[PDB]
Amino acid sequence: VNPRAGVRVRIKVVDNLYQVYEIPPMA
Amino acid sequence: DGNKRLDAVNSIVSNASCMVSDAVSGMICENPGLISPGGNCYTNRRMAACLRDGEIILRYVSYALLAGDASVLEDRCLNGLKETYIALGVPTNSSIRAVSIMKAQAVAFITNTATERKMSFAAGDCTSLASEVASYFDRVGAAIS
Ligand SMILES: *C(=C)C1=C(C)[C@@H](Cc2[nH]c(/C=C3N=C(/C=C4\NC(=O)[C@H](C)[C@H]4[C@@H](*)C)C(C)=C\3CCC(=O)O)c(CCC(=O)O)c2C)NC1=O
Ligand SMILES: *[C@@H](C)[C@H]1/C(=C/C2=NC(=C\c3[nH]c(C[C@H]4NC(=O)C(C=C)=C4C)c(C)c3CCC(=O)O)/C(CCC(=O)O)=C2C)NC(=O)[C@@H]1C
Ligand SMILES: *[C@H](C)[C@H]1/C(=C/C2=NC(=C\c3[nH]c(C[C@H]4NC(=O)C(C=C)=C4C)c(C)c3CCC(=O)O)/C(CCC(=O)O)=C2C)NC(=O)[C@@H]1C
Repeated sequence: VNPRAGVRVRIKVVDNLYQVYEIPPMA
Repeated sequence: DGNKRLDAVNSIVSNASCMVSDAVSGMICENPGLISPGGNCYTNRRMAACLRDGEIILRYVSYALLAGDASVLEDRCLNGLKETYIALGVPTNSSIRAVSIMKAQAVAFITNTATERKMSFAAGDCTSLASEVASYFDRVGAAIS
């Protein structure tokens, strides 16, 4: 909806361990 | 193949500023009437709005690539845009040129074939991803033509 927003994605590696991928909010 | 997709997205977002300014500058140098009085990039307010729209479109296209589906782009960015541009007097043919230049840039970064900047990847092939991101950019023109 708002394109200026950031983005956060959660990847499961194992139970209770995650890889976090970020796109920052726009300047 | 998910690691390749993450690399491909990173290659775009890491160069997103240069992509937008170079595409909108390219649209202008090909059609300098856009900068003359009465042109739709004339005045700083207009040039800033155009640069903003370049960035928005690229932002949506990068989501679509990160998701492997066009819906976010079509629903949140492309829906309504043609009508808006008509109502505003934003030239859709010049818009499509800006988008086509960003398409050429993204294909280059994804396949690591940019002339002015190399990035770091394990050897392999990303042609599917480059063809996919192209199809997202082509949806923009399709929506606003
Ligand atoms: C006006 C005189 C005018 C331009 C401005 C320019 C616009 C233009 N740019 C391309 C192709 C690319 N631009 C790229 C952008 C970048 N490369 C970098 O290393 C930095 C980070 C960033 C911004 C400067 C890239 C990667 C490309 C792809 C080709 C390449 O790597 O050299 C085109 C070609 C568009 C097409 O193929 O349709 C155009 C028109 N050109 C001008 O005439
Ligand atoms: C086209 C995009 C490229 C290309 C990409 C390849 N990447 C490959 C492996 C790889 N890439 C990453 C980084 C990615 N994963 C992440 O979790 C994050 C951020 C959170 C990113 C940016 C990883 C971790 C890996 C796995 C290998 C490694 O651990 O070093 C790869 C090899 C195949 C594969 O793993 O699928 C390719 C081909 N390669 C190219 O030559 C073009 C230009
Ligand atoms: C640049 C490559 C173009 C160009 C673009 C202009 N856009 C102008 C205004 C504008 N754009 C949008 C759509 C944009 N807003 C969004 O929220 C989203 C997606 C969610 C998008 C794509 C809107 C709603 C507006 C109006 C509000 C505003 O001004 O931001 C604009 C200003 C027009 C005017 O008022 O004079 C321009 C110049 N112009 C060009 O010549 C090239 C082709």
